[PDB]
Amino acid sequence: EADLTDWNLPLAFMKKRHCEKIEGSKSLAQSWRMKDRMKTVSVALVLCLNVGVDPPDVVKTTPCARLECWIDPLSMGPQKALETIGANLQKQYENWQPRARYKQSLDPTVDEVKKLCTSLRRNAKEERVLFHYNGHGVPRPTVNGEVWVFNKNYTQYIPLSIYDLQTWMGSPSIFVYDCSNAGLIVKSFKQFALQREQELEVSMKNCIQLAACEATELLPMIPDLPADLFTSCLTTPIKIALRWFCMQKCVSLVPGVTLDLIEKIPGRLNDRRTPLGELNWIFTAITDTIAWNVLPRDLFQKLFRQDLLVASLFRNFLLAERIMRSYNCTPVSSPRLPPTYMHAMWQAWDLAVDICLSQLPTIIEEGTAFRHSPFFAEQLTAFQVWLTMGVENRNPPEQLPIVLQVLLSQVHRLRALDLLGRFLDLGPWAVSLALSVGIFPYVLKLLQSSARELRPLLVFIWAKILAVDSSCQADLVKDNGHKYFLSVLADPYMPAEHRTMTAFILAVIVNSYHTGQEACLQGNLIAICLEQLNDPHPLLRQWVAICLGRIWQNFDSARWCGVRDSAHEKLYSLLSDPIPEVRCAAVFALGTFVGNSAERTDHSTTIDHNVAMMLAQLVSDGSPMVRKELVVALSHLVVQYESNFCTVALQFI
Amino acid sequence: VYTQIWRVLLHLAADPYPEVSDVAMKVLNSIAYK
Amino acid sequence: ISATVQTGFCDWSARYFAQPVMKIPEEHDLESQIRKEREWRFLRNSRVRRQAQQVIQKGITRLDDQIFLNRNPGVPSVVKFHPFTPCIAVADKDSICFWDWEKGEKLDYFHNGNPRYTRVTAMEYLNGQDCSLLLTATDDGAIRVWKNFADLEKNPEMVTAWQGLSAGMVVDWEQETGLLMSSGDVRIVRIWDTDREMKVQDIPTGADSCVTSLSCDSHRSLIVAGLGDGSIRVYDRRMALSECRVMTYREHTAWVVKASLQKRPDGHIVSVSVNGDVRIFDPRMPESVNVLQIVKGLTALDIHPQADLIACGSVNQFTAIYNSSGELINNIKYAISCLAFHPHWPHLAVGSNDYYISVYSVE
Repeated sequence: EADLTDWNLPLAFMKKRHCEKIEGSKSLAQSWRMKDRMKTVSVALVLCLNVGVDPPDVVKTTPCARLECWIDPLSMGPQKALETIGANLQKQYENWQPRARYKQSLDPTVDEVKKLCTSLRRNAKEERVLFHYNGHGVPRPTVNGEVWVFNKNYTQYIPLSIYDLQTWMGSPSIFVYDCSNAGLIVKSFKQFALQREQELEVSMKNCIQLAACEATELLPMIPDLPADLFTSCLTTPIKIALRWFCMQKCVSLVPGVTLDLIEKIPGRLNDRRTPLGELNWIFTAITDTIAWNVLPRDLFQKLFRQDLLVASLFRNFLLAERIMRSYNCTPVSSPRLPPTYMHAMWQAWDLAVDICLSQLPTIIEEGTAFRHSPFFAEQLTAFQVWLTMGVENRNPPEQLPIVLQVLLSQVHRLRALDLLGRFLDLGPWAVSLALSVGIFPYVLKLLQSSARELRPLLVFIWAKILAVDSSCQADLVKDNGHKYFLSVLADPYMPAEHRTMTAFILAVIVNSYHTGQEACLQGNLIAICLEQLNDPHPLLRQWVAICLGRIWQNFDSARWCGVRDSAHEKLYSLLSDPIPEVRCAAVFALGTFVGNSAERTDHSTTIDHNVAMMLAQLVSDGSPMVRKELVVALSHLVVQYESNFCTVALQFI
Repeated sequence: VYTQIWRVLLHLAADPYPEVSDVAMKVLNSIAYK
Repeated sequence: ISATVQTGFCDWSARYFAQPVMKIPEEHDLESQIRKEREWRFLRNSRVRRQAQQVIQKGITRLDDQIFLNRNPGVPSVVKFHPFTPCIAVADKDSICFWDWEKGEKLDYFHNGNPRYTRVTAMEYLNGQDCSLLLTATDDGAIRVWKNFADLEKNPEMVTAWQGLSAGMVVDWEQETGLLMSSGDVRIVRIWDTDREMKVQDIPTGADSCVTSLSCDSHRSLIVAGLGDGSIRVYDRRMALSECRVMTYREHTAWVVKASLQKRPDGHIVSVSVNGDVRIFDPRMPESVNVLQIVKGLTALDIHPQADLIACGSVNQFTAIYNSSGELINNIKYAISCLAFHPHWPHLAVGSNDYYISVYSVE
C-alpha cells in the first residue's frame, strides 16, 4: 500500500517554535508564602484546681473523676499535689513548645493574675501569649461574663470580669478555657470584643479561643476518664487516644488489650522507630490531613502553618472534638471549624491503632521485634493509584499532606520523592498546591543530604518548582543549595536529561538577580558550563548557553572570567549548530556578553569587534527566531557605542 | 566596524517576517534621534 | 533606555519545564482523534492516488470541459493544485486568491506583503499529504510560508519567512529529502535544509545568465536548472562542489520557460525555451534524443508527470496540448502565462492575460 510513504515523511515547519507563539507564560500570583511567623514566647498556667475542696455548684459523685494531669491529687496531700500538677502540666506543654517562659499561678488572687498577665504582656508585647485557665475547683462562670478565683484566705470565690481579664492581656493572645460552661466565656469574650469595637469609633481576629464545652453543656463525670479530659486531649493526645480506643465497643475485636497493657506500652514520643513514636507520627499525619481536606485553604494556613504551638493545639483539638462528642460534649473554638468528627480518615486511625497495639502482648511478654505499620506505605499506594488517572483537574488527593509527613523519615523517602515529582509534572496547578500545603522548607532541607540516590529526584523536583515560582531563587542562595546542584552539573555519570534540568535551575537562580550572579560566579559556574558545552544533547547545549549568558548579564566579573576562559571563542561553535534553538541561545549569550563592557580596557573593544563580526556572519539564517535575538544582541552593541554609531549614521546622510 | 554592523541591521530592517522588521526598526530609529 | 526591547525567548524556553514530560505524547496515542483524522486523510489520499492511476491506464481522452469561469482582480501569475484537498491557489502581483473548483466560490484573499517592484514567481505546497503549508518565494529573494489559507474558523497565518539568495526566483520542493533549492539572478543554487534552517551546500552554477527554471528528481540528486541563454546544466550534489557539474549541453538560445523533469527513474528533461522548440534530453546522454518545434512565439508551458501532455500556450489564444513524441491531441480555442496540471487528476488549469481562471477535466 501507499501509506508507509505518508507516515515516513518529515513535516517541515511543524514544531513547538512554529505552532506556539514565542512568548513567555504569565506568572500567576504566587500566594503560598507565609505572611509572618508567630512565636509563642511565654505561657500562663492559671490553675484553680482547689485540691481537696469540691465546688458547691456541682454535686460530685462519690467516685467522680480524680485524675488531674495524670496525677491523683488526693494521694499526695493537698498542697504538694497542687505544686506537682503545675510541674507536670509544664512538662506536658514543654513537649510541644519547649522554649517558652512558663509561669504557674496556683489558686491565684485577682492582683496575682493582674501582675502575671501584665508582666507576660510586657515581655512579648507584639507576640502571642498563652492563657490557660482550669476552673474545675471554682463555681461555673456567670452569664454576666465573669470567672471565679479565690481570696487571700481561700474563704470566698471572687469573680473576675472577662472584660478586665482581656484588658490586661494584649492583642496577640490565645485563650484556653477548661471548665464546665466554657461557652459562656467565649460568648461574653466576643461581646466585650464587639463592645470594644463600638467604643473604638467615638482585638477579635487576633484573639484565639478554645473551650472544652458549650455554655449549656457540663463536663463528664465518668470515673474511667480523667477529670482533666480537655487539657489531656490538647496536651497528651496519644495517651487519651489509646485509653479511649480501649473503651469503645471495637475492643471485642481485639481480646487481651486492657488499660494495663497501655500503661506499659514501650517507646517514646520522639523515636519514630519505636511503637509509641510510630503512633504519634501517624497521628500527626492523620490530623494534618483531616484539617487540609475539611478547612478552606485560607483558614488552614492561618492556624496550621503560621506557628507550631497553635497548629499543635488545633491538631489535638480535632481529637478532642471527636472524643468529647461521645459524651454529650461539644468543644468550642473562636474561629469556628466545620464538624470533622465524621471524617473518613478517623476510621483509618482506628485500624492504624488496632494493628500497632495488637502486637503489644508479643512485644511486652514474648519480646518480639516491633514490625512497623503499613500505614504510610498503603497511603503512598493510594496516592500512586490516584496519579494513574489523575490528569483531569478533579478533587485533589486526600493524601497530599501524608506525602509531606513521609519525607521526614528516610525509610520511605525515596518512594515519596519519586511520587512528588510525578505529581508536580501533571501541571503548574499541582505545583501551586504542593507549595500551598507547605512542601518547600522540607524539599529545601533535603538539599543538605548527601545520599546520591536523591540527586536525580531533587534536581527534578526543584526544576518544576522554580519553573512556577522563580522567587525561590532567594531561598536557594541563602542555604547554599546552589552547591548541591553544582556538584550534579559536574558529574559525567549523571544522565544528560537530569543535567539539563540542573542547567535550567541555575539559569533561574542567576536570572536578573545580582546576589545570585555574584554567588554562582564564585562557585565557578562558567568553567563548569564550558565543560558541558559540547555534549550530544541539544536541550543541554541550549540552556547551558542561556545560563552562560545570564551569569554575565550586567556583571563584569563574570565577563572577565569568561575572557580568561575565552568563552566567546568556544561559543562560536554553537553559531553553526543544527538545532535553531541552540543557535538562538548562542546568539543570546554572545549578546549579553558584549552588553556589559562598562568602558573596560582596550582589550574589550577588540574582543567586542571580534564577537561582532562572528555574529555579523549570522545574517543569512533561515530561522527568524534567531534573527530576532540577533537584533537584541546587536542592541547591546549599539548601547555600548551609542556615540560611535551616531558618527556612522550621520555620515551617509 | 560600525559601518558593517549598521549594514547588517539594514538587512534585519528589511525582513520578510514582520516581527523581526518591527523590532529592528525600533532599535534602528532609537539611534537616529541621539 | 525605554528603547531597550527584550524578547520572550528566554521565558518561552522555560515553559518547556512547565509542561508535562513523563507521559506519552499525543501523537503516539493510537486512539487519539488527531491520528484518526490523519489516518482518514491518508486513506483519502491513497484512494485519490489509486483512482487517478486507474484513469491513466484507460488512456487520456480529449479534454475540453470547462467546470467554471471566474474573474480575478489581478493577473494570474502562478498556479498550483493542492494534491488532495481541492484548493487552487492563484496568486496575483499584489494578492493570493484561493479559489475552488467544486463549490465554485472565493474562499480567501491575502496580501503577500512584497513591494510594488517584486512579483511572486514560484509557489509550492509543503506537506501536501497532511497539514499542508504554502511556501511563497518572492522574485527578489523573500521566501515565506502561509498556514490556514482556505479555512472556515481560522485566518491567514505566516509561519516563517527569510530572505533567500541575496526569471526572478525558482524553487523545487523535495518533500522526502526536506530540502529547498532557491535560485534566480544569482550564479548560485543554494539548498536550504528546512530541518536545520541553514544553507547546507552552495553549488556554483557556472553560468552567466539567470537560472530561469529548476527541477529535481526524487530519490536521487539530479538538480536540473534551465538558463536564460538557453543551456540546461545538471549538477549532482553527492560529489564535490567543483565536481558537482556533470553535463553542459546547449541547443537553444532563449529563456527556458519550463525545464521540467519527470519522476520516473527514466528521467527526461523536457525543456522548452521562448523559441518554443522541445528538445527531450537525458541525464546520461550528451545530446538530445527527440526534437520538436511547436509554436514560434511561446509564452508559457506546463507538463504533467503522470500524463505526458505538454500543455502549451499562445499569443493567439491557442492552447496546444501535445505529447512528448509530438502527436496532436487538442487545440483548445479560447499572454497565457500560467497553466497547471494536478499531481493526480488529469485536470489542466489555464490562465490567459485576461484575469480568467478555468479548470478542465477529461470527462
